[PDB]
Amino acid sequence: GRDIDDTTDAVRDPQTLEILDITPCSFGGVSVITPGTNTSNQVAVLYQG
Amino acid sequence: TLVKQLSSNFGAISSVLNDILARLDPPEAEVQIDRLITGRLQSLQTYVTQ
Ligand SMILES: *[C@@H]1O[C@H](CO)[C@@H](O)[C@H](O)[C@H]1NC(C)=O
Ligand SMILES: *[C@@H]1O[C@H](CO)[C@@H](O)[C@H](O)[C@H]1NC(C)=O
Repeated sequence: GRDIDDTTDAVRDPQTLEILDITPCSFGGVSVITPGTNTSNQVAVLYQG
Repeated sequence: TLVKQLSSNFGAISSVLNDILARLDPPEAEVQIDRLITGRLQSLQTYVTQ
């Protein structure tokens, strides 16, 4: 099974013949929040999506 | 266009690096890997310039 982007998205089970969906996981660029360094050393961490 | 380009041969022996790794030894798969990486870098550069 393929989508518009020529990428597989659903594969039928060769064992018991069922339709199974697949989906990629865990995408994101780590970002860090800080109020500068002069007056603090405590930061906040953000994960993208 | 980028996604479609991703699955090109780029003058190599196959379009999936998983097959290339399992087909032969690393000394004879590094050439194909290098060709793939050059092609994909070219495509990415063109996309970003556009
Ligand atoms: C797959 O093999 C199992 C084990 O015998 C069987 O129960 C099942 O019906 C089989 N499914 C098929 C042949 O589609
Ligand atoms: C940090 O803040 C203090 C308090 O105003 C100031 O005196 C100092 O110049 C600041 N240093 C920097 C590097 O911003």
